[PDB]
Amino acid sequence: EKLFTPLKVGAVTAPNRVFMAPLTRLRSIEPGDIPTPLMGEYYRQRASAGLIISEATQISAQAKGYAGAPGLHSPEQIAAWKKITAGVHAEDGRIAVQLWHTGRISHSSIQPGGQAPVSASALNANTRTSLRDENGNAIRVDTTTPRALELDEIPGIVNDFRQAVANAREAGFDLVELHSAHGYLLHQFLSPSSNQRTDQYGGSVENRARLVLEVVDAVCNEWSADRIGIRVSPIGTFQNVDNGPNEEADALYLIEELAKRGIAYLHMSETGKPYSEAFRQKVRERFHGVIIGAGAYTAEKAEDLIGKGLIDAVAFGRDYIANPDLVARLQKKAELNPQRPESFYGGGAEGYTDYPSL
Ligand SMILES: NC(=O)c1ccc[n+]([C@@H]2O[C@H](COP(=O)([O-])OP(=O)(O)OC[C@H]3O[C@@H](n4cnc5c(N)ncnc54)[C@H](O)[C@@H]3O)[C@@H](O)[C@H]2O)c1
Ligand SMILES: Cc1cc2nc3c(=O)[nH]c(=O)nc-3n(C[C@H](O)[C@H](O)[C@H](O)COP(=O)(O)O)c2cc1C
Repeated sequence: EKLFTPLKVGAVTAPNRVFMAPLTRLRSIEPGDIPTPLMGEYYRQRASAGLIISEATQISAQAKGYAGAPGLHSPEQIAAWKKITAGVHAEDGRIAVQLWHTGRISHSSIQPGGQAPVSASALNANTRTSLRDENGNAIRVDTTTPRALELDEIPGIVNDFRQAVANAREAGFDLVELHSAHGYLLHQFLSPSSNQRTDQYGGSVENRARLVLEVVDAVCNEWSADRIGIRVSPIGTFQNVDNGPNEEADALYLIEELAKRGIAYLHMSETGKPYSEAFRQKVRERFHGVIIGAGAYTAEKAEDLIGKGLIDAVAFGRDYIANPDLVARLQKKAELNPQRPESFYGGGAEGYTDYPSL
């Protein structure tokens, strides 16, 4: 039914509503956190997606928390991405870059100067990140305790998102997705759990949401609201960052503010309690742009919610890892390739560009 109809998402139009979710795969070149042609072949393979959303990409070297995640702050990086976006565009695809700062989800050993990473407050994420061993294989490691950002460092962060956005537009991407979910830097600010500041960036929900909203305004000035999407995970717990004691009302707060900027899309990452339709209707009521749902979605769950007018499209993660031509398969109701989780992270072409199409 509707899953395969067109949808305008800000400055682009997607041929269908089957989006490829951002997927950290950790195959970049170090030093330099540089995308590769292999990565290019991987994204090109999936260009039939209504929209491709790249793996999280550092806005800065300070943003880095995972060995192998690409950056978008250097000329080496921008040139490499250019080629990747070009490839997608040759296949008539569309590609958004998801930008993050990992904040406390990082390790000193991969920070500039071997320093502690930064966050809203000085509290261990109490989870793991992915680093590389001597042989360059991916390994899980306990995260380093962060340094709380000084008040006067915050403008530097906002500027980093702005500049990374300018770089996105230089590199060819059609859109930018702000990574404000999964317990990374923006979310570390949004959450009472990880934010214990007593300055204007802490306390009330308005204070906790200040950083993310200044990023949104900086990047709407820098480019356009029609080019900006944002990913939130506002209900539940993600990598040990919960959403505090009134998560639903605090979500509707941020969503109402987001609406005011008229940005292109709200990408809700789900997944542990499901979203009530009640809540879903409240979101749809407050936000006027494109709504993208993700998190253990099925083609059928997606077809429902869409028809019900509660979301406009769906991003598939794991299914996109394993099915380049996921779009065709969903429409032919074809079987999907088995997933190979042991190669989600790190490595080379095996479990990356070697999943076959129909
Ligand atoms: N850039 C990002 O925003 C980012 C990056 C990575 C993951 N994520 C999200 O964060 C969530 C947490 O993912 P996670 O896996 O890091 O948390 P996690 O490691 O706590 O959960 C992994 C679960 O999967 C299984 N599993 C994981 N590794 C395994 C292994 N080596 N062998 C056998 N079974 C294994 C285990 O049963 C385990 O309970 C993910 O589901 C994903 O949606 C986001
Ligand atoms: C291996 C892997 C890497 C991921 N990387 C990111 C990421 O970089 N940014 C992000 O917002 N979500 C990331 N996610 C979460 C996915 O975007 C997506 O929401 C999730 O996989 C959806 O569930 P599904 O796989 O059942 O479709 C990742 C998930 C997986 C499994």
